[PDB]
Amino acid sequence: MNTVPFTSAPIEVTIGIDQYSFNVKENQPFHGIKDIPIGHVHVIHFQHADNSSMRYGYWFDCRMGNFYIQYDPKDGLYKMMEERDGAKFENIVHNFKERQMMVSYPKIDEDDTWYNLTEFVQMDKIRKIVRKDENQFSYVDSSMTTVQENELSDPAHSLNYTVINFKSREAIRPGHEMEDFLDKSYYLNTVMLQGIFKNSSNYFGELQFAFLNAMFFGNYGSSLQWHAMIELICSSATVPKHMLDKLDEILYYQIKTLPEQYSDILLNERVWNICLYSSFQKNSLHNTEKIMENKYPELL
Amino acid sequence: GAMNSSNYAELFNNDIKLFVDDTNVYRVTVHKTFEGNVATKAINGCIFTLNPKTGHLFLKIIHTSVWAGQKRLSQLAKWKTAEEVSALVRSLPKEEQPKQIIVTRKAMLDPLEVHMLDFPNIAIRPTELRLPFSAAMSIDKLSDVVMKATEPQMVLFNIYDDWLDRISSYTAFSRLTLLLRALKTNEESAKMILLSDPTITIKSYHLWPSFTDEQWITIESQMRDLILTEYGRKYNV
Repeated sequence: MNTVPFTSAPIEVTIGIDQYSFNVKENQPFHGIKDIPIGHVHVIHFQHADNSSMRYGYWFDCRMGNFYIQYDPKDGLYKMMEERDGAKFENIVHNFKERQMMVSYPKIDEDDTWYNLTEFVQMDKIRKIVRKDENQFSYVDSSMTTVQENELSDPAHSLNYTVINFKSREAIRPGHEMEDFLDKSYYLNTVMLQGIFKNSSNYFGELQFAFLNAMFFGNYGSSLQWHAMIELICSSATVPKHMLDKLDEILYYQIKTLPEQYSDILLNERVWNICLYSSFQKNSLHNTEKIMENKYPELL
Repeated sequence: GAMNSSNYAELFNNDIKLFVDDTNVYRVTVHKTFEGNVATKAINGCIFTLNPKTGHLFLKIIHTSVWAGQKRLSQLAKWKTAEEVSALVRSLPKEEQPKQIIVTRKAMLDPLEVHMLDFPNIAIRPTELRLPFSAAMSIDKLSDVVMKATEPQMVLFNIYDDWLDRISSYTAFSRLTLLLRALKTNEESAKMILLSDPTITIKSYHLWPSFTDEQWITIESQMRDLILTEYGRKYNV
């Protein structure tokens, strides 16, 4: 059970840790989050009370170092930093815990929600999508654009999601124009799975990471990437049976976790209607179709 | 984006462009089977690909053999149209290749875009214009070469005959669209108007009769009258 201490909370801010969130008052004696489950990536995230614009946050894994948060009054945000002195860090955390100045990561024992949302997400893959190699943790916010968005403008602050484009030479083999456009199986299985991701676990990890960036930061390019990865599978006649069964589970927990009030902006009508009712896999996503029909029948 | 009434003069500028109409590619007669079910029998079709500036028509004849053993033919017809237009472009010298292709039906956009990925500089555009190119098979010489074809064939025509010697490409296109609109609304009446006077013939190397400038004004008037009569009928107004 690992800890992310905070130096202080000088500005009023809503703090998120994974799917949970807490309101902190300006200069409230808050010194961080304890009992964080080892074995998963986590995201700590922030929305200032005085500017509900720019949700921003840090992906991290406590196995990869000792991380803390400190407010920077110049750049005006909560920053993640690594503490390289193990004995200083253990002594900081022990003091804050003794003074009970930390909130406890509030996991219910029965509750597999976070595991289910991050099953295939690995920090090493996050750090290739979000490039800042001097840090072991990754910064994301509301406004960051994707490599794809930038092509259609500061490359250092980009989300390097795998580019998917159904009307690209990558997607369409010369002489198989109709076959490859109407059945995306070659693009999914040869180009993307065998070629770029190497395995379905990497493909699902990027899909889950795009979803979580869309939900937690309202990052629009992330939402595009999540829909494109779903559509590439649903539009393929030939998908391994284990991939369809696992996709059904992934999407079920994503739709279950989405706030009810954000379904208008975070779900693409065309993609979901096509995936559940017109696509090759219209009958392969039983759990997802049942939760979508019972929770969002207006969208469909 | 979309070609409309607003940007009509763009058709007659010096940027090479082609209209593609796929409405006569997949043609069928519907009939009863011995058992009283319904069946289709395909007939020869054609891609109508036209330079509106020059009048140059690339008529690709679609022989019924191309459908043998294929499924979902109305869907395949769009992709075969896209394959054949892409093959035509690649066959033209670089300086003859179009900068734009305008499809008369929006369902041709994705098939043509995917076949032309190798040509990122050629714009594929829809139109809001309701062009009467479906009536191309009412032109006797074009109907004759399609129905006689025993194999896939490309035939080259000038759909304006020698009109451009006397009129601009705007006026020639306006005459063509009026003739095709008449043929589409009432084929028998339109054909009667065009041939009635036996002294005016069609040259062996032409599609339409050899009308003087005055005779074209009379013809154009007779076609407008035909189109308005039919319209009153259609709509009881």
